[PDB]
Amino acid sequence: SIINPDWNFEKMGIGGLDKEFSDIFRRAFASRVFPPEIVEQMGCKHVKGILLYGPPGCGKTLLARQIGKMLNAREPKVVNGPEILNKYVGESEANIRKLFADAEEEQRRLGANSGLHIIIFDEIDAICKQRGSMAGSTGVHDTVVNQLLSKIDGVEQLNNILVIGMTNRPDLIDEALLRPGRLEVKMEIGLPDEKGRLQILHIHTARMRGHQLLSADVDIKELAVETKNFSGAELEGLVRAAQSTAMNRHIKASTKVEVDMEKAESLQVTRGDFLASLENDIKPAFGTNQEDYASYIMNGIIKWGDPVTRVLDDGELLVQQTKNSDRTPLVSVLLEGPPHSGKTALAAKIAEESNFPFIKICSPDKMIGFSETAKCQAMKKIFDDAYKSQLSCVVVDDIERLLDYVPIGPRFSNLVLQALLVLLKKAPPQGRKLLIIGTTSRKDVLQEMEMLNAFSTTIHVPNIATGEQLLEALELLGNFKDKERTTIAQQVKGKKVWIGIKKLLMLIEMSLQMDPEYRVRKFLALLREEGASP
Amino acid sequence: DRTPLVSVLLEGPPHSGKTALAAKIAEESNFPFIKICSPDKMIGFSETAKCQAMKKIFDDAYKSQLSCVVVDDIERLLDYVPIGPRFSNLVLQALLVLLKKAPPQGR
Ligand SMILES: Nc1ncnc2c1ncn2[C@@H]1O[C@H](COP(=O)(O)OP(=O)(O)OP(=O)(O)O)[C@@H](O)[C@H]1O
Ligand SMILES: Nc1ncnc2c1ncn2[C@@H]1O[C@H](COP(=O)(O)OP(=O)(O)OP(=O)(O)O)[C@@H](O)[C@H]1O
Ligand SMILES: Nc1ncnc2c1ncn2[C@@H]1O[C@H](COP(=O)(O)OP(=O)(O)O)[C@@H](O)[C@H]1O
Repeated sequence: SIINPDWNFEKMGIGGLDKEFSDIFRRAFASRVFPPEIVEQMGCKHVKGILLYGPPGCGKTLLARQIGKMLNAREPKVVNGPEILNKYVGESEANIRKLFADAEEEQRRLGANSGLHIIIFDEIDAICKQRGSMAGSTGVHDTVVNQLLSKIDGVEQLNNILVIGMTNRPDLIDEALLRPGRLEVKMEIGLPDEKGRLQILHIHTARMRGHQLLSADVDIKELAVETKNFSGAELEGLVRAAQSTAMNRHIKASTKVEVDMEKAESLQVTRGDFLASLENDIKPAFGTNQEDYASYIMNGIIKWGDPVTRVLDDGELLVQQTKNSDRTPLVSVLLEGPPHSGKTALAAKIAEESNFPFIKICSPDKMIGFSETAKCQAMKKIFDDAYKSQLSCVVVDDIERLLDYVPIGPRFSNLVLQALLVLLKKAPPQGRKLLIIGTTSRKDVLQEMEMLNAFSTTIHVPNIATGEQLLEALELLGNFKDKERTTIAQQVKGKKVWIGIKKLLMLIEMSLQMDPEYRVRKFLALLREEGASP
Repeated sequence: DRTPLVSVLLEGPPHSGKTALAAKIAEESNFPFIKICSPDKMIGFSETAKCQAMKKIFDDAYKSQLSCVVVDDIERLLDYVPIGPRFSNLVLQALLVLLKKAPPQGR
């Protein structure tokens, strides 16, 4: 026995996680804490390894170092997954073998009283003959896994080893590395919560409080509630950025204003720095991105007709439905409308007003030149990442352009079709909601391919069809004069009006490119030219 | 004793609850070996991988004295789509050959 029965995990680095320690100890290392005498009387072996999986950058290695330290073991021998890889035949195996030289020597010499060695892999998935299943060529010369297995156990027995692995894609691990007698204990490290964020922020700001250099104005609870779905490293980055900005401001002010030395020595970080850097410096991967909205909602939304209100209200009802309910952890909805009816903007809007923590937009714009397998990889990655939050809402910007449709033929990529059809019907991990929004301009084709059946609801987005609607929209935009408006109203009473908002904006901009004399006539001529009759 | 291999097919209109009935009838058998092979676990695979997975499941199932193997949503496995038509031939042939193979004597 080298530790107290109740352990201790506080103000020694790791602060977020406290229950996982107790759980893992109760499950795994009960053998090494009990009076030895009965242990030798027991004839029972010790667990020969464990595996940890969780979202990247959530503080896993710290657990390994702490557990290695507390047990009174030797120095951990860190190693990197991809690093152990060579193109020369029969070379990586030597690397895998060398790691156990010290343990072998100690076991041979001291017999059954040697110390404890610990070996810490990193991205253990690097060496597996399972990644080759997916579309590609990464057979990684399976021999590696056989060598690793035959070294952990086999004809020669080692009783002085403990293997700890860290990975991010739990699925891609070969099954054989989980049978009893080998790595045989799993655990999950989920995202931190409010209390964990508070503890981590408090820990990393101890120096400033000790030296009083921090401004008294700043709190920690406010900032903690501000950060919704950050990760471990993000809090440290935020603190560093705040320090840098505060000091830059202080030095610039001192140079600009010859302040008395009293404030010059003072380097108070103040509170403005924290918020400024938070909104301008750090961009969490798992959090909301306020930036992307502007890239699609470029001109806001102006209420020009009743349908907008109906659509927004229905979106609100769907959001309410997905938030609080059971028996339906997954929901779907599809938007359809003629070309240039501004479907995308509505989707982005409704997603924004959803007010969910995790929101992401995946459009074909960031995938040009990709072969289909890459598209499957992207879809899978984004959905898998979205599965790691309590709530989530994803937006598939343009379903049609994803499939590579073209009326001639017809032609498309079947593989993407399957991937989407299967994915739209997979419940998240237990106790987690979701919301998926589509978009398209070709309803009939989707109806024909049986995919419309998978979606669970539909909404319609019509166009401008009435003259008075056009007058009201023009007035809202505010680009035409009173007598000019009268002329337009006089000439547009025919009611044969059917146009899309995007086209209307472009047409107005074009018509505003000559002298005031001829604007009305040119605009009317161009509008008359586009006499659509759906 | 003289019919070691049996088969059965469920079918109905969509949303009629077939998967649930299949799973329930499988559970109520009290056989020692059960295994469900669904399309949800092979997203984005290549057909060769699907064939290998099918072969592995059936090989493992052979070893025991009893068993009950369930294949769910045949059409999705084949990757059917009414336009065309288009689908995978390899999966179809593998499944069809498998579905009439006897295990080793007395199983
Ligand atoms: N109330 C509104 N309704 C629709 N669009 C609006 C509205 N107000 C402004 N817009 C502008 O309409 C455009 C909408 O872009 P969007 O991509 O949705 O159009 P689209 O051509 O119909 O779609 P897509 O090409 O993606 O199929 C943006 O410029 C947006 O600024
Ligand atoms: N008698 C019943 N038959 C079928 N499902 C039932 C029955 N009673 C309740 N259910 C519920 O129905 C749901 C089963 O629906 P399920 O998704 O299996 O339908 P399906 O038509 O077989 O699916 P799919 O065609 O999408 O593969 C479960 O919630 C189950 O609890
Ligand atoms: N629970 C935690 N408490 C304190 N710091 C943490 C915690 N989790 C992550 N960190 C921060 O993350 C950094 C190390 O991250 P690391 O352990 O390498 O992530 P991973 O284990 O996922 O690779 C440290 O600088 C540390 O400040």
